[PDB]
Amino acid sequence: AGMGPGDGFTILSSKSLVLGQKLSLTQSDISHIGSMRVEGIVHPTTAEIDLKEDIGKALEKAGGKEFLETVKELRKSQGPLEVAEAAVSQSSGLAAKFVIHCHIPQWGSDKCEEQLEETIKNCLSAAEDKKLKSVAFPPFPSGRNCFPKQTAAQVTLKAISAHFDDSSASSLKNVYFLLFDSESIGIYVQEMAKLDAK
Repeated sequence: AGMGPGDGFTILSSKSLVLGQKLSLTQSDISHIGSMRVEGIVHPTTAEIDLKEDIGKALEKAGGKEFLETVKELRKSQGPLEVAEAAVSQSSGLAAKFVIHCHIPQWGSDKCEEQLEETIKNCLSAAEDKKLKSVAFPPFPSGRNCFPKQTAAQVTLKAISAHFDDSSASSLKNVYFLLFDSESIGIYVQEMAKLDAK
């Protein structure tokens, strides 16, 4: 019995952290981001807050004129985004309430692993600041000389645990990792196995 948060999403494997947050690896149809029953969606992007990759295009297609307008206004009012910075836009055409845009660091840059850790912590901070109960992280960008999958998964899971160890009041109860690639899924499975969970 395959089940998950909205049509297009299936939970593959989950781990429950000591203070009760649930991390769930989720088989995902990114084109169904509009149906996703998760309150916040992370949009990994650049300083310019551009709409590339499956997530950017799915948010663009679901959002319409209202979304293009909200991103344009956010660029004017808060942009450009600094490295590891997160900024929020009210959703258009989604079950989610907000899109959490973040400027992810480039692999090979000075302390990029620590900056990825800060990025993930800033996303969680942006979600909690809207009192969101759940947040979804889409696939990490995979262009030229991008972060190795094992490193990105290790760092993200470390950041998440650390954030929740440092809070006793965060509204977030569920974190989903949206994945569809068999190798990416295996990597998250291997990395989650090492956590203090269930």
